[PDB]
Amino acid sequence: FDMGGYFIINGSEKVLIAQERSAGNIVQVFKKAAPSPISHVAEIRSALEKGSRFISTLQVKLYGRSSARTIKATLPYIKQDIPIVIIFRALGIIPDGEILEHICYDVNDWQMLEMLKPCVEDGFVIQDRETALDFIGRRGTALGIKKEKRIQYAKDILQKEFLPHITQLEGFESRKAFFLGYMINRLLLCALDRKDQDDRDHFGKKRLDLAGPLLAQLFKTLFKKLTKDIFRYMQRTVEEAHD
Amino acid sequence: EESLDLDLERSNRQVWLVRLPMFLAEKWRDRNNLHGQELGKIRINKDGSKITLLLNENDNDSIPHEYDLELTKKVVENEYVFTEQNLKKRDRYIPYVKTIPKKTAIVGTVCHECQVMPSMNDPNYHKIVEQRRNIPKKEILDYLFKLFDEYDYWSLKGLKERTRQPEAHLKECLDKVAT
Amino acid sequence: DPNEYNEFPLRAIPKEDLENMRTHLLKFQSKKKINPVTDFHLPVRLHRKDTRNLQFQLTRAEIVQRQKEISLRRKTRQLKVLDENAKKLRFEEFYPWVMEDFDGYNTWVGSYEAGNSDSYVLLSVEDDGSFTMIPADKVYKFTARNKYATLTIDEAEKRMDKKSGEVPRWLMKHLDNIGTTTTRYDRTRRKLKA
Amino acid sequence: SFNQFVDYTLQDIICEDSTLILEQLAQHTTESDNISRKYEISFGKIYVT
Amino acid sequence: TTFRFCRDCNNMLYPREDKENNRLLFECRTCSYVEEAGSPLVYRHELITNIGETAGVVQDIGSDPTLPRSDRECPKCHSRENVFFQSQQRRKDTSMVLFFVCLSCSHIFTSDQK
Amino acid sequence: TLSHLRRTNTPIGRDGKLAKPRQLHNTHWGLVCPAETPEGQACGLVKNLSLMSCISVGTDPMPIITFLSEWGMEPLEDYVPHQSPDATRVFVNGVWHGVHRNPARLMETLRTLRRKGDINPEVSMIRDIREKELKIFTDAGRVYRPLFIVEDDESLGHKELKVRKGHIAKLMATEYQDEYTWSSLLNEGLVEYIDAEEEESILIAMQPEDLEPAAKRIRATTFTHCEIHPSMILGVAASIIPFPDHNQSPRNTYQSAMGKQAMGVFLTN
Ligand SMILES: [Zn+2]
Ligand SMILES: [Zn+2]
Repeated sequence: FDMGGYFIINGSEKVLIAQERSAGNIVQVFKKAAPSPISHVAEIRSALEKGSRFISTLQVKLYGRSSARTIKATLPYIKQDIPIVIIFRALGIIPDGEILEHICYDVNDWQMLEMLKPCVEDGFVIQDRETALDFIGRRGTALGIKKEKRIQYAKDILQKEFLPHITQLEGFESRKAFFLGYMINRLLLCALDRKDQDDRDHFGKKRLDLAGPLLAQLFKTLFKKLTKDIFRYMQRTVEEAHD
Repeated sequence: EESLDLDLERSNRQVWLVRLPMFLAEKWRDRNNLHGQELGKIRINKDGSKITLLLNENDNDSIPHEYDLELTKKVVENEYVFTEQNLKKRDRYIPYVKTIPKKTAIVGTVCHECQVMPSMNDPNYHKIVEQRRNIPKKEILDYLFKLFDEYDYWSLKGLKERTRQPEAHLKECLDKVAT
Repeated sequence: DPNEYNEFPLRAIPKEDLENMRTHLLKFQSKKKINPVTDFHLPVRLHRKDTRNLQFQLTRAEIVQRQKEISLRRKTRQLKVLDENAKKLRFEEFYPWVMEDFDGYNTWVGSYEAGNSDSYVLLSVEDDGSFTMIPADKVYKFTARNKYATLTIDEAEKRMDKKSGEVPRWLMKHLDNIGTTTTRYDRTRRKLKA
Repeated sequence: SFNQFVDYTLQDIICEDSTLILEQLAQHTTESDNISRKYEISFGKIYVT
Repeated sequence: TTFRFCRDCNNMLYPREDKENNRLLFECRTCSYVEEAGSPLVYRHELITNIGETAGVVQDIGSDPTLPRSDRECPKCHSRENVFFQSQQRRKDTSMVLFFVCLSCSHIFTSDQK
Repeated sequence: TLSHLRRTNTPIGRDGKLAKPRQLHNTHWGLVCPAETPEGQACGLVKNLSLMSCISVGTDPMPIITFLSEWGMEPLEDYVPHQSPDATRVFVNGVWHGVHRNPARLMETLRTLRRKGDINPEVSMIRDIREKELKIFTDAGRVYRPLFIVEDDESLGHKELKVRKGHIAKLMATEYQDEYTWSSLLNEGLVEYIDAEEEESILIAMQPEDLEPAAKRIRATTFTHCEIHPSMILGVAASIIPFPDHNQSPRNTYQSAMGKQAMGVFLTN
């Protein structure tokens, strides 16, 4: 009658318990308190099974309660809160009404358009993708053969690290643009109170992990430790031999 | 060698654009096939709006033969298809950025986008759906006199092969003249 | 079926022709219909170049006018592995595609699409009515650029900074009236006049 | 969960990162040439007991 | 109140005033296209709204099974079937007015009688 | 012991709020016992799964996305909002992959093909038709519980759950054989896994006849599902509580706390 999925270490029956967390890679919005300069935000967690833990947080912040109606965004490894028309142009959408079509869907509604008009006036100045990409976001490491910031370096950022889902290879900036437009759309719905505040405490937006993922995590990390020791002693064998 | 510009005669050409299911696309991207043989048949209406593909029996009925054409985009603008052949062989201008312009020819304008979809009523159709679900002290002194004559800062390591002699004998001889 | 149609079941490409062939697909991002054989001040050169200071880069007409006027390692490293085809693609698209007329009045900057480049196949009618099957390889997207006298990153940063609570609405018009950073067509016209 | 992790995701976690090479051509000029000394190590199928 | 775009180049038009002919001329900041304005209205803040209880209607709302069903009729087609549901706007002061959507007349109607 | 195998534990911090998940929520139904909580500084932290509760072990999504390509979507590369003003966005694990014109046929086709068994039944799908959206979830980490299916239409008339007396007779026969299984009932589509996320497309029936035809105690017409038995929302020690309606809830709380400290027998060896 001893049906039990446990483990036998050192002469001791031993069981592991489930852990939980919010589900990654799914939209949430918050309503931060009034006295802060931020009112409505969003977040995306990430994990891709699970190389170097693939944390890669994201947020899009909102200013004003008034005349401070602007939408800046943060990405790694950028320390500055970048306004978002810059991001659209940098990913390669120049003509303004097409950024508007990426954001909203019904052209007949307008409240989103007055919401975005100050942001377009923020983006009124920069009219080219690599000029937009030229904005620094230094945060390390040191510059290579550059002038101020390599546009190659910025595009390498946007390919490899940002948004570790839909792609990370080379060529799906339009998918990225649509994803960000959907994010902006739901943020604007939360700001304009047509749609409500989300809930953190709902169950399906959480997940439960078990021994599978736990052994996966520990096994991956100790395997990386293993692999760095494999690379060790390969440089040390300047002399013989191939043991 | 040849002209660096592009051909323009083949520009005026309507092109039909087709998407395809993966198994059908694997067969229609066979370079061992594709020599000029005719493999299907088509059937349009006078007014259009319903075009079917009558696939010939070359497929041996692992796939259907009855297919329909789904003209998603009947009118298409600004879509151009071209070819490429490698060449036969304040005012600073860089005429060579190692750009390699090719014998390129614009060879067609897309006019109609369509798609071949396996007609589900076929018995060979939806079988593909279960498939998709399943899947010497004296001489050397004259010799070294030549060596500093050959080069002033001659290497000590390079001195070894030029002597190939006892190095302790070489070390004593080196100290007597120079470094 | 009663033959009210142009029946021609497919012929195909010569295999011997098909080597050294790369046949991409082009699209323009504008609602108005564009036909370069009607628009462009031909000759038209297609080149794969970098775009750094492309506004500051000289036009081909300007180049022709100028030509006429002149006439210890530390012994340890690691290549973390990566796909050779992906690396070749990255080095190919290290520079994008650009086509433009001789004048430089209209220029187009291309970019790369990886969305659906595998599944497409070509039905191009021939003169007799033949339908050769050309399996597509890649699809590229072109946009116009510097058609409207684009600005400069440094003064752009000074406008971005809070020097003005709101930048002037006709500030670009004032800069154009000053004549700083004019259009490529205007620069080519001025160089041809000079 | 245990059976799933034993059957799969282990061959996956091997084939994800199994590649390791140190091919030493010459690491300076010549050395004539020297040869592209492919010191290659990688892991194939795994086993359980 | 809408944001027109330059028909030559799809860009956000800005208002700018004629110097002497005293007319608002929406000039493109990208290209030289210009256009006179129909109304002197430019900007509009609208600090009070009450809107959003109604829309979000698809043509097959009743295809979902979860909505309740009643027997009040549509006052155009008189069919007794119906689908009723409350406001689509959610503020802390939105009303318990109800919205009644039918399948026969495919029409939206309410139950207020003030 | 059979309690202690099925435990769950979250981290929060030191003090925390109270509307934040220290206290229970309506979402918890059918998954976690609303009584078997530990007491003392961690009440509402540890919680205990349901009886039929089962966890998601994940399945790779690329056959699904190719299937979904083949049955027709516009891939996003030629989307335009004007010419597609009302079509439904398609998601897979929070990833945009498609927008598609005809949602109803696609939804029923996916449901039928799940029922016929050509998709692993752990996969879940929601049609939030109010917002013209569609969701697909196939990761590991979801929680699900069985249901009885219902076809609305019926040659015999009004509305009925599909399973009949003959099937359960065959089950009885196989049990007293000492060749149906639960899976061998699943394959032909009489029960169906539904996750913790789907329910808002589903009306639930408490009893197999609660309104199915059209003093002791006190007790719509568009059902699609009924539970197997209302008694199976509980947990391990929660089963042992005799007549667990007929008391007050904190007494159930102390009972679940107490039962872990009982002697008797534990194994036989
Ligand atoms: Zn314009
Ligand atoms: Zn009516």
